[PDB]
Amino acid sequence: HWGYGKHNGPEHWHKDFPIAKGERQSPVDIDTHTAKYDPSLKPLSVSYDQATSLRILNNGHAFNVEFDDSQDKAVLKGGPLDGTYRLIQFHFHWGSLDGQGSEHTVDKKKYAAELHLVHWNTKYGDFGKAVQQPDGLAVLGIFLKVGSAKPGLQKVVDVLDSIKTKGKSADFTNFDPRGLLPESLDYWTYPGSLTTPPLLECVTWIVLKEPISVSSEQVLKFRKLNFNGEGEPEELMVDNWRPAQPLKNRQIKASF
Ligand SMILES: NS(=O)(=O)c1cc([C@@]2(O)NC(=O)c3ccccc32)ccc1Cl
Ligand SMILES: [Hg+2]
Ligand SMILES: [Zn+2]
Repeated sequence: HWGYGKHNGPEHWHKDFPIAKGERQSPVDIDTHTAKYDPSLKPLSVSYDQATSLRILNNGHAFNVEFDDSQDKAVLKGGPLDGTYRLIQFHFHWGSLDGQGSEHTVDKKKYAAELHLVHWNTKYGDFGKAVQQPDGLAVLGIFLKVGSAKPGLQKVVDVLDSIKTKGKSADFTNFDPRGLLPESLDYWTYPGSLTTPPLLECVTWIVLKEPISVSSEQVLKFRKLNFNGEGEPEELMVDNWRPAQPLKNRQIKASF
């Protein structure tokens, strides 16, 4: 099935998922000089105080930190969004080297990694129904650079040992996603898609301008994870990013 290797990677995906060459695919390059400040954007509201994490899962592509979404507890609203979007999970994309790893790029600059916090529109009852809608999802994207350690990431880093291979999960309750955010919520926004198959075009993207910094040894442990399942030959989980896709005269708006 789909992956990131030579034979199952990003430009193989279109065969099972034709929407890969669609009109609103993600990620994209953010050309800072082409992005326009948008006055009609309301303030962005990230409310993660009541967030209820449950478990961490190696799903063979990345690792997901999953949340209880059966009540309004961790919600994104405002900015380009209408209504309320509930946090369901977060995950990262990263590289084999510090000079690559992010999915979005800024004036063609690649960051060492990218975090995705995934939320679904409550008017649709659940995630499965929301991903059938043009405004079903909202993803908050955050860039990672190598420098100083990110304290609020270490609990994730420390548990990666327990989920080294595909299908492994561990209890991961009481994780606070607020410790992953940069200071500024200045962002770019554009309509787009999931960046993994089925690549559904249901996402309002909100990509923060300010990167978070993580330590060399934090990213190194991401790179010790496995794409393979237990008892299989070791395939290091690295370079699990899709490259930038055609903008196709969508407009990228700046909040700033
Ligand atoms: N990379 S991503 O943030 O666009 C994203 C990835 C996923 C996914 O790769 N992570 C999953 O666990 C999953 C399950 C079914 C389909 C797709 C996925 C889900 C939603 C989103 Cl918004
Ligand atoms: Hg959709
Ligand atoms: Zn993602």
